[PDB]
Amino acid sequence: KVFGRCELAAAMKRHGLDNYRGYSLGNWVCAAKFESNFNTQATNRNTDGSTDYGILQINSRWWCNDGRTPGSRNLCNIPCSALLSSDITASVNCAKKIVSDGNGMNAWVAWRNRCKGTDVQAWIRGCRL
Ligand SMILES: [Cl-]
Repeated sequence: KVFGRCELAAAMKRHGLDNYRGYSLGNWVCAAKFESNFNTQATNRNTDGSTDYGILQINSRWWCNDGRTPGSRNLCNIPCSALLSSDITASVNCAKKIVSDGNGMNAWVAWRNRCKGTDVQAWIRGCRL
């Protein structure tokens, strides 16, 4: 599913992402835009053989099981395919463990390089929240 911007903001707020670990909702919408373009079905292979899944491009190196990332962990205890569903519950709950891992939203390279320090509030401008 390809989310609309305010549709995704609404869904992320519902699942408790707004100001989770201090990151306002616009941070999460911006990261989703540059990670997946709001597409829950996005996948992308990393150079080490791991794969990023879903609207927040969660990495099978650490966080989910896809059966084909040999040295890896499954810290969210979830099959990576669950991160591709039209329902974002699994992605959000897993992203809460990632952002709590000590590095904040720097865990997402796209957030650091394209959202951090910008006017991330613009990403939720006009949304009924
Ligand atoms: Cl949802």
